[PDB]
Amino acid sequence: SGSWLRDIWDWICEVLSDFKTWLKAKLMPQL
Repeated sequence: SGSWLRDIWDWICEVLSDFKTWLKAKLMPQL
């Protein structure tokens, strides 16, 4: 047994910050 639920929680924290940068990177046109 272990803390699999918590393991995904921390992983989502990185994806949450990444999603914010991913949206800005995709919205940024060729410059």
